[PDB]
This record gives sequence, C-alpha cells and structure tokens, in this order.
Amino acid sequence: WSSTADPLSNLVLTFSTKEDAVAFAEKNGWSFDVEERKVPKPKSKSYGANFSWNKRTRVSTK
Amino acid sequence: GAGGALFVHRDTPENNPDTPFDFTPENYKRIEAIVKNYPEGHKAAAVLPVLDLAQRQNGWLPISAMNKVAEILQVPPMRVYEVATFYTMYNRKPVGKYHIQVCTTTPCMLRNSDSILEAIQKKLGIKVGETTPDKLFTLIEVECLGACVNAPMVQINDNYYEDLTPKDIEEIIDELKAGKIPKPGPRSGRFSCEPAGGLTSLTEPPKGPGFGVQAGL
Amino acid sequence: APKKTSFGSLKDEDRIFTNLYGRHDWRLKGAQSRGDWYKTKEILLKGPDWILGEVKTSGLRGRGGAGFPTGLKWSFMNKPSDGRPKYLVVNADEGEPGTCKDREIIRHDPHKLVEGCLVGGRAMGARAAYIYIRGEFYNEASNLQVAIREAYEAGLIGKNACGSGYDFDVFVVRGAGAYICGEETALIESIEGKQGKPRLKPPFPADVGVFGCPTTVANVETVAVSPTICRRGGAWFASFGRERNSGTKLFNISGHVNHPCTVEEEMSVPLKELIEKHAGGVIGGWDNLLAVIPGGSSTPLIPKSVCETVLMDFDALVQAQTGLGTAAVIVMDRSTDIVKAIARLIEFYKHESCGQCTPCREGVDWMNKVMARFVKGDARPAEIDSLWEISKQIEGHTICALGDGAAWPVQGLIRHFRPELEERMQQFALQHQ
Ligand SMILES: NC(=O)C1=CN([C@@H]2O[C@H](COP(=O)(O)OP(=O)(O)OC[C@H]3O[C@@H](n4cnc5c(N)ncnc54)[C@H](O)[C@@H]3O)[C@@H](O)[C@H]2O)C=CC1
Ligand SMILES: Cc1cc2nc3c(=O)[nH]c(=O)nc-3n(C[C@H](O)[C@H](O)[C@H](O)COP(=O)(O)O)c2cc1C
Ligand code: SF4
Ligand code: FES
Repeated sequence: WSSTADPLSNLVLTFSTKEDAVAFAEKNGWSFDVEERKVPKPKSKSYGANFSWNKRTRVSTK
Repeated sequence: GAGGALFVHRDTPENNPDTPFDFTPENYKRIEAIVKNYPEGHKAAAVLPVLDLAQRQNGWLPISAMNKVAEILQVPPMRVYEVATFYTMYNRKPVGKYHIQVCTTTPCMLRNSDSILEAIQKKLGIKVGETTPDKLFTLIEVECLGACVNAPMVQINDNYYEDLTPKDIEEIIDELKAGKIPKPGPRSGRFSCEPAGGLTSLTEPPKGPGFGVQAGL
Repeated sequence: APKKTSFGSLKDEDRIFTNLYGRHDWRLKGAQSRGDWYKTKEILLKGPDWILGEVKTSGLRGRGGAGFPTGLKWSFMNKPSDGRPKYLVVNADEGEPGTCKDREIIRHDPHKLVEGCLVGGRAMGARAAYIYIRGEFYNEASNLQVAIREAYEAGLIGKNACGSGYDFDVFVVRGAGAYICGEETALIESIEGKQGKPRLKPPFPADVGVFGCPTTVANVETVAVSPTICRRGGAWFASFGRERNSGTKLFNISGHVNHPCTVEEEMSVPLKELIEKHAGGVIGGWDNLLAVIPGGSSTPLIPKSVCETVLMDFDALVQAQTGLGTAAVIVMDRSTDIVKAIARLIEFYKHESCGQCTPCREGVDWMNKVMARFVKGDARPAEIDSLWEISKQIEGHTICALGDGAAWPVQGLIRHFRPELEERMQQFALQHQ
C-alpha cells in the first residue's frame, strides 16, 4: 500500500476570492505562491464561415 | 430492413489500391468538360459527376477508382469515400449487366409491386439482393423512383418500365436476356402519366404565342 | 360576379403546362409554337423590379411544398453585389413519394423551365442557373440538355441572352440517389461535391449559398410558371383559387383510383371533385374510400369524412390538420392495411435520413422499429402514447424538415386510426395467449 508521513497531504481549502485565501495563509504563517486566474478569451464563432466563397475557413466535410 | 452492406473497406485481390483503373481519353475530355462547369477554386464540386463517370466506364467503383478521382480533382481520398458511401446509386461491389430496381414504397405497393417482385424472383431464381450465376442480372428494392402515377414500375440501367404486370416484366426480362432493347415506358397501352380513361384534359389544340399577353409588354 | 366561390373546371386556354402528356413536340420549335420564348427580350428589358412585382402580385407560393411567397423570397437577391457572383438553383430532385409532377415538366416542357430560369435569374440578378435533377431521371436530364443546347444555338441563353444584353448560363448537375438532397441546403452541399447534409439556417441561401455565394433555390414548377406569369400578368394568375392560394397546380393522383394520372387544375378545387373527375374515382366507388394522403408522404392522412368537403389549397388543408405539400394525392380504399402503409412510409424515411442530427438519426429508426411492431400488434396500447411523444421530441428539434416529415404521418395515423392499432394489439395478445 501507499504510505505517507505528512499530515497535510489531503488538506485543500476553498475560498471565494484570492484575497481571502492570501489573508488566511498569512495569518497561519504559511509561505504561499499565488497563480492568477486563467479565463478563456472570448472567441468569434461564425457558422456561415464554414462555407466561405474565398477563405480557407471553408470546411471539406460536415 | 437493415442494410446488409458494409461501410468499411477491406482490401481484396479483386478490390485493392493496385487494382488497375484509369479513365479513357474520351472520358478525360468528358472530365475536362465537367470541371469547366464550376468556378475556379471550387474543383471539388465535380466529385459527384466524375465519380459517376468512372462507374459508367467500369460498371462499379473499385477503391482504385475512388483514389484516381481523388488524385485527379486534388481532393483528399476520404472526401471521395464519403461521397461514394453516402449516395446509393454508386456500386461499391460489382453488379450484373442489368441492375433491376423495384420500387416498393407505399404508392407502388398499393398497386401490387409485390406481384412484380415475386414474378422477377421466380423468373430469375434469385432473391432481392443477389446476382444471377451468369452475372447478367442483379435485383434490389428501391424507394420511390418518382413515377408513382405509373405504378408499379421498375428501373433497369437508367430506363423506366412502368404500368407493370407479372407477364410484362417477364417479357421484358426475356427480351433483355436475348440481347434486345425493350422500349422504356408504360406497358398498359398508355403513353405517359395521362388518365387511361380518355384524356380528361388538354384535348383542345394548344394556343399560339402571345395569346394571353397583357398590355404594355 | 367577383370573388369566385367554386373552384375547378379549369379550361385548356388557362392551363400553363400545355404539353403535360407529351402529345406535342417537346423541342424548341414546338415550344415556340405553343407560346414559349415569346417576347422574352421585352420581359428582361422591363428590369428585375418589374418582374419581381409581377411575381408578388401573382400571389405565387412555393410549389416545392412549403408554399413560401415566391416574390418575397426572390426579392432577397435584389441587393447590390458585394463582389461575389449570384446564382439561381432549380430544384428538380422530386423525392417525395406520390409526387411525379416535376419529371413531366422536365421531359415534356423543358423550354418552359429554361425560359423560367432566364427570367428568374434576371429578376434575381443571377449570373447563371444550376439545375439539380435526381440521377434516376437520366432520360429526362438528357432531354433537358438537348433543350438547353437548342436554346444556346438559337441565342436564347448564353452571351447576350435573347439580345437583351444580359449574360446567363444554364447548367445541369445530376444527383446520385438521395432523397435528402431535395432539401435546398442539402442540395447546395451536394452541388459542391459533399455529402447531402443540410446546413443550419441562418445564414439563409440568399446570404451564403452555393460556393458561398448569394443563391436562390426554387422548385422547378415555381420556376417554369414565372415566364407565363410575366407575359399574362400577375392578375391573371391571381384570379384562380381562393385569396392567398392563387393560380393553378399540378396534381398527381395515385393509389387506389381507377385512372392514376397527373393533371393540371385550379388551386382550391375540392379533393372529391379532383378524384372523381380526373382520376376516374376511387376503386370500388367513393364509399370504398378509407383514407387519403393529400400532399405527399410528409403530409398527415385524413379519413374519408374529411376528404368529402376539403379543398386542395394550403390554408384549407392546414385547417384539416394536414398540408398541401407537393399536391400528391395517394388514395387508399377500405381494403388497405392502413398501419402497414404508414409503416412503409416510416421505413422510407428511415432509409432516407442523412444521419447528421441526433433526433432524426436515432428517433426515425426508433419509430420505424415501433411501427414494425405495431403492424404485427406485438406492442401494448400505452406505447401508442409513447410513440406520439417520440414524434413530438423529433419534431422541431432537427436541422431540416425531414424530421417533421417523419413525425407527421405517425401523428396522423394515431389521430385517426388509434382503434385499429388497439384492435390489432388485442388480436396479437389473444392469439399468443
Ligand atoms: N417537391 C418534393 O419532391 C418534396 C417536397 N417537400 C416539401 O418541402 C416542405 C418543407 O420544406 P422546407 O424548405 O424545410 O420549408 P421552409 O418553410 O423552411 O422553406 C420554404 C422556402 O422558403 C424559404 N424561407 C423560409 N423561411 C425563410 C426566411 N425566414 N427567410 C428567408 N427565406 C425563408 C426557404 O429558404 C425555402 O426556400 C415540406 O412541406 C414538403 O411538402 C418535401 C420533400 C420533397
Ligand atoms: C427532406 C426534404 C426534401 C425535399 N425535397 C424537395 C424536392 O425534391 N424538390 C423540391 O422542389 N423541394 C424539395 N424540398 C423543399 C425545399 O427544401 C425548398 O423548400 C424548396 O425547393 C423551395 O422552392 P420553392 O420555394 O420554389 O417551393 C425538400 C425539403 C425537405 C426538408
Ligand atoms: S432531420 Fe434527418 S435528414 Fe435532416 S439534417 Fe437531421 S438527420 Fe439529416
Ligand atoms: S412510390 Fe414507386 S415511384 Fe414513387
């Protein structure tokens, strides 16, 4: 079986914002690394572009 | 019923990429005429005719013919495969000299297409998906060939034989197996979709040009 | 007395397709002797706006089955160009069971279709016309090609068409055995060398169509009456039929009638009048009639009690919980297994589905299995309501109207012949103990 010796291997906390998590980590004395939130960028979707007269976006199959 | 045909190709000595296929020079001129019917930069629109032309030269479509069409039209072979497996008129297995197609849809069924089908089966000694041992006839069932008024009807090699009785189709098969050319059309003594009762309309002589023209034109 | 209240008894002088039966020469000389290609130059010189106005006044609705107003639909191409060519596509697929009207137009009156292509393309500012015909119509397509060659040699189409200074080409493309390719976007995809799978709308074809260009898809019968409409005027066409149901119509009467036939008749003619006058009546008398499918396989059937007074127009048949469709009247007498005929239609739709979208691809096959069991009576009565719900799930949730056309006949059968289904199930449960 898989054995461990650190008691915090299953500790995961949930926070509403990054600032709340940072404050909680700071008051508990834990050194922290913060990674910024990644949001997918908005994209331009056009169904008609599938059938373009002169562009490469024309599809060869459906 | 569920289609007994398969939509995956497995290479066979009778059907593989090394199977010899090539268009004849006359067919290459025909392909040139076909391709010139579409705008520049849209060559793939010629996939359906050119593929069909290959069948008209070969009788059926071995995978080498599909690859040849794809090479000629600069089209990926998978697109040609999609076209060949989507449309039912393409023969991906060899068929007999005379491909008999019997419409069994409801308007033709109401006019006893079953009798025609059983007459064909008995006259040829095969079933609705088989080929005769002499490779002269193949029989299948098709959907609504578009002559429901002339039901029941049968298509043989892009010819229509309509207003059929079992004796009519047996005579047609007898004429076909003797090498003759049976005349397409109805067999009831009626030329076309007209009423058999005596032409209930269009009895008067057709009017001339400009008879109903409005003013100012 | 204006505002005709009885419709029918159409005269030969008012009929449009005068060579319906091919008793006269279908070549160019015979068509010209019958009134075709007469003053086409003056029609083209009147301008697109005048032609579109004539079509709008005519009240012509789409003869392909949906009945969309033709003038409004053709007006969508009256926009200025944006650098792309413009195209007219003529729909000659004719896949609907019980419908053979287009075939007769192509084989016996091809010059009417060609002149209609020219006039409609001028109205829509279209450079050329592509005629898509089903591949089974090989001889019809060859006759059409011969007529097109005759028009090219006579200068009627091509460069400087009819001397009007407008260049127009007519191309014939043949399909290969696919009923779905009669759907306009599936037809456009088929022309471009792809599988005949319909496109989602929007964009509509007038924005993005064949080769990505502005395109109008129009039924052959719709195209072939436009030159006559322009010549005789919109008003003449308008007088026939009820209001908003104008003009004449080609009817194909098949099934259990004495003389199955294709005829031309006024729009709002009663169904009984049509059947008893032109088709010779129902086999075994009118009292032998069991059911009628009035507008091709996609329209729901109506029992005898409804067929006695119903009129053959869009609005009346809509009120009768059915449709005018292609005006293909399939008659079934009392000797018909009504469940088996509808099961055969469902099997047709199962074999014609393109398979692109989930509701059609799965539910049409599911309904086919359920109907095959219903024919034997293997099921339970509760499943009937289940089947109804399945149809409702399929209807309105599919990319194209093939799902509608598969759901509607089942709904008609359940609406009018539920006792037959329950009675068959009772027999099956009895005999199998
Ligand atoms: N002639 C034949 O052999 C067959 C005929 N049909 C008939 O086709 C009918 C349904 O076909 P659909 O095309 O799906 O009906 P639809 O109502 O969606 O379209 C009818 C025509 O009007 C146009 N249109 C409709 N709404 C539009 C809008 N908001 N803007 C611009 N254009 C618009 C469409 O582009 C189309 O050309 C069925 O009722 C059936 O009877 C079906 C199969 C075969
Ligand atoms: C499954 C399906 C098949 C169709 N087949 C045909 C056909 O064979 N011929 C036709 O004219 N219209 C057919 N239509 C209707 C066309 O999509 C389109 O509405 C019509 O061609 C428009 O022409 P119109 O406005 O002149 O009627 C079909 C529609 C569907 C959903
Ligand atoms: S409804 Fe049927 S035919 Fe139409 S797109 Fe969907 S799967 Fe294809
Ligand atoms: S039902 Fe047989 S041709 Fe249409």
